[PDB]
Amino acid sequence: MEPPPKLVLDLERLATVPAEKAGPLQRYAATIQSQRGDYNGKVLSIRQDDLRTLAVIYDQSPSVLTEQLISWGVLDADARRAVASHDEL
Repeated sequence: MEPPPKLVLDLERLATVPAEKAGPLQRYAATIQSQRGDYNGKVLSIRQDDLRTLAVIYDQSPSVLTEQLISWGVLDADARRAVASHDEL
């Protein structure tokens, strides 16, 4: 039983990302944090399955959505090994 990585999104990195795509997420994160209490500030950690929620919000395919966060540097590509349940088939 190995601990699967959580998706840690850097909120400050996200603040440096243009509002076109960052805005909705900056709002999402702020709302989650404020209602939880917040002791994260810089980094928000969500679930792999919880990431699919964001795909709906921006109306993006999960695959492309995952690559977005990685591309912006808000998430690491190291997380991809958790998204993939099994390599190949």
